[PDB]
Amino acid sequence: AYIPGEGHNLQEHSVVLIRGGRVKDLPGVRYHIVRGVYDAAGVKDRKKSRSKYGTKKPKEAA
Amino acid sequence: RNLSALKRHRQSLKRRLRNKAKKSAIKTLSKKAIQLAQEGKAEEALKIMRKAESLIDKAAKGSTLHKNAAARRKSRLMRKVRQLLEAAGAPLIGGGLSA
Amino acid sequence: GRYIGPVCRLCRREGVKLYLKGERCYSPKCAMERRPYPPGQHGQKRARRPSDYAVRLREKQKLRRIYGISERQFRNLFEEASKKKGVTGSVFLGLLESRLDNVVYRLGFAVSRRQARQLVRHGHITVNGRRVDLPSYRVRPGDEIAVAEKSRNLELIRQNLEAMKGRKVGPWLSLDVEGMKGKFLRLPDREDLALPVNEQLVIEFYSR
Amino acid sequence: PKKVLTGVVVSDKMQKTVTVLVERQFPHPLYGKVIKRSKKYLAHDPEEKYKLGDVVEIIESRPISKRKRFRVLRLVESGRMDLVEKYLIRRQNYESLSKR
Amino acid sequence: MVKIRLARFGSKHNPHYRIVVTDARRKRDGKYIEKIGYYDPRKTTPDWLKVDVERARYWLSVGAQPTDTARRLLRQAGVFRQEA
RNA sequence: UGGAGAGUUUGAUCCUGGCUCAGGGUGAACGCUGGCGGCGUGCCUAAGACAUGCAAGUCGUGCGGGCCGCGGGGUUUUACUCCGUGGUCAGCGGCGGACGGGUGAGUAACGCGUGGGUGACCUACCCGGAAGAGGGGGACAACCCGGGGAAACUCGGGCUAAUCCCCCAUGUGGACCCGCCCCUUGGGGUGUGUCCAAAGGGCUUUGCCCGCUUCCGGAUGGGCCCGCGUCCCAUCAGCUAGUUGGUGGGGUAAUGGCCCACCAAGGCGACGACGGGUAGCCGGUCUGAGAGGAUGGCCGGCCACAGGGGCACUGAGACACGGGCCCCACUCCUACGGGAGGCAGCAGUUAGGAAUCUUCCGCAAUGGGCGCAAGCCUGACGGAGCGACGCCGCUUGGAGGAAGAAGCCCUUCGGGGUGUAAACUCCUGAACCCGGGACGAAACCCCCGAGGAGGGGACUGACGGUACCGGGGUAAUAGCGCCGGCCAACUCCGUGCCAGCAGCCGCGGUAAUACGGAGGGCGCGAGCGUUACCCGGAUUCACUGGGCGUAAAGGGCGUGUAGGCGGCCUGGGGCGUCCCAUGUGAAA
Repeated sequence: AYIPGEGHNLQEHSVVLIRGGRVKDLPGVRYHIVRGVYDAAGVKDRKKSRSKYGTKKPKEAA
Repeated sequence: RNLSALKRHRQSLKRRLRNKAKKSAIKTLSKKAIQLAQEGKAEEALKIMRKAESLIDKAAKGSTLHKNAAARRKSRLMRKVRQLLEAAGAPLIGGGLSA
Repeated sequence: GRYIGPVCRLCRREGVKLYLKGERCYSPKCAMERRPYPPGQHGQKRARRPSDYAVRLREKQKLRRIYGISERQFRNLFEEASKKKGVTGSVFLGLLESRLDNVVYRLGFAVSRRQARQLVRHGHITVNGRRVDLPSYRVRPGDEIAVAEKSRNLELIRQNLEAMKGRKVGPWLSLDVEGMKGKFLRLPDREDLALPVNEQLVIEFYSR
Repeated sequence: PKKVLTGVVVSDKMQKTVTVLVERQFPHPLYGKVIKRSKKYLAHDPEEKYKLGDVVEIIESRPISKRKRFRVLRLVESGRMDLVEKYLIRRQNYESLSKR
Repeated sequence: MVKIRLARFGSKHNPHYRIVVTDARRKRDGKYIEKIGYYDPRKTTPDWLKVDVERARYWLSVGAQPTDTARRLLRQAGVFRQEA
């Protein structure tokens, strides 16, 4: 299981949501991780791929 | 806890009782009949085939042997007598017996 | 929700206006004549070679954009268009035009799409006895669009009908500024309503 | 009604009952060409009268025994030694296909 | 036992029953031997009623039984009437 | 009335071709955002185990009784009893429990779709038809006497009734038997001899209602049987001694070895037998121009299962989900002597999984079971609740509005953009306030006639005062993928083969249009992306619609079996084939 890229913590449980999709990297990359799940909740500050990259609605209060 | 499916098994026990006794009597009377007829006397076993006939009706009427079944028993029973009468005997008297 | 807001931003987007908003986007600009061309920081920075399929997508938009309806339902009544019988393209057009809201607009009760569909959803339209909100409710030959009784005493309705008198209605659109009505007569064709749009492009596109 | 079919008598070897090679053919629900097919049936002969070949019209009747379905009501031809020959050539082939 | 009954179809809050003969066992919105009529107690269409009294006379004359809403339907469709 | 292709193999072209994408869907799931309403849909996993509440009852027009109640009859009155008796509890008795109902485990099946045979058959609660309902007898409850025990319930004794069980009857008829006429698989009649009936209850009583006896005919469902089609592995090649067949028995409603006995060697197989993996089947469903592929959940039909297995019983019907017996586990109650239980019924707990809901209302409508009716059970059904899971409709506004403010993105300092968008303007008027207010249901029922047809009046709403009609009126949620070619849309800083995106090719190795940020714009919008599963493009298992000189591929070559197919001509056949009549193909 890979991950959704930048901004991780994960340590060793997380419930990494086995997903699915290799690339030209890590002879596997099948069954990814999701953030949000039971751990990770995305990049500390993300402004796009918040469909996996955790972050809710950047409510910058202004 | 409560369900009158106990009614079922009670009355049903009584009905099984009915079937048991009556059907049993049927089988045994049939057997005495074939015994006597096998010997070479007939007449008594034809009054016993009379009694038998009445009995197989008692079957037919009830929930024991249903109509056609009782009929089949009647038939086979009457059939076997005739042939095994001729065998060393001489069919003289007749009730369910036809000349 | 049906887009709304900065609208004739769409007008400039096509490169060809669509009245969309009356009194202004009909006056000396549908955001056009001021500065007519597709918006954004780019816009006036040399056009390209948009592919056939792509200018076709644009055409499909274009068409759905003049018909102030979600491309959702543009599509929906396109499925219904390819469903039953009728000259696919031109009949699809007439099927779009035969909708209560632009019936009310082209009648002249309203001054463009936004206003039209608003008034229509406001059930100010009595067709054959009943006021009907239901903007995407298409009428039938022999029916007639009317307006409510207290709605005879409405400001810009009166003003619309005032500036309307003299402006001859569509051929299938029967006017009636006396009985306060509008007979939905026959079923119009491309030569009854001409808008910068190709029917077969919408077919070919949607009917991939 | 009561479905019938003619058929080449195979094996008289059973007492008062013979087998019958019945035959049909039909095209292909996705491949044109008509295909020829075999299907054996039970030829019922209370008074043993049919032998090696005797093509007869045969009749599906009341369940006679274990798979003892079909019967006979009329003959057609006899001495089908050629057909029965081919049948037995197939049987030869069956006794000519060993995996052990 | 063969009875004549009603099988409602439609949706949630747009009733319309199928006036239809069937056997006792046959469930409601299920299967029927033969269909003869329709009845919608809602009254939104002037065609809220239809009775195929011909085959109804068949079923009645061949050993079947009616229902209650039937009772209404029969007394209101000449199914009962004997003219004279 | 129905067919779009594209990227990726080179220096460059072409061909074969694989991968990938654009696409459509779903009982979805996941993350991000989330307003109103309609119809749908909702354990896709462990056929893993369940607390509790309900789901099959009903009938006094079969019968006796308990005992609560009352006028109160009898007893002069008494103890109290005792006649009528609403009741009320069980019992004996009667009908449903075999329908309603859920899952899919098994099952590759005469199970299912399908076409018929039954001269091999059953069919109750019902419509017609015929002969009718003579007389007598016995036994057990409930109840009264005693016991065991925690209960479960269990043991014995003593009585009463019956639409409870028998007895010789009465015998149109039905049943068998041996003959006989017609038939032709056991179809119908007929000559001889024997067997069978019946239940009575009600009342406006001399008549009917409800039921009963004997048969025939239909209405209706199924039993058996064949025809036919029915996943895959040939690295599953042989299989079989109840085995193939008969005679003679037994059994079922009945054909047949399904089982007894006795017996002659046969019964299937490359038309893929045997084996084993896998699987409910269908009317249908999604996709593709189509051929077809895949699929079968809500619904409708057929099957099968009842914690696993055996098993009978009862009966019109069962091997019987809320009936019985036993083995197996498994869990629970106890005083540990003993005993109980099955949510694959319905709501609800728990194991399980990324995920599949309320421990709700009414029998008012329909439908089922029972009752002469009044009526009664019905978690069937008919209604609200919850979840954007699906599809549909819908408000967040209209209209004036700047050479265009400022706020922020960009710059060659001239400005460009954002955007009529905003603000200011007037207009309407979701939400919401008051008022009235539904259809969904008129039959059943009593009454005139006769209890028939017909006629009249009257009773009957769970939703909910919700829908909707009238008036008063507030501008009142906006998100999700993207902007390297397929695929529509670029500018600015950072980041510097690092952090990283990626379905394909790949992109960054210190000026990235692919990362990441910010303005803008592409798409869609109460929704958008992601993954998974399925059909397509894939003409990429090619029948339409392919191929084997060198890309993947002739068997090293001759032989021959079966099989495949076949020269000219006449005529007979009418099997394949073609034509119209015609049965069915339900409903949806």
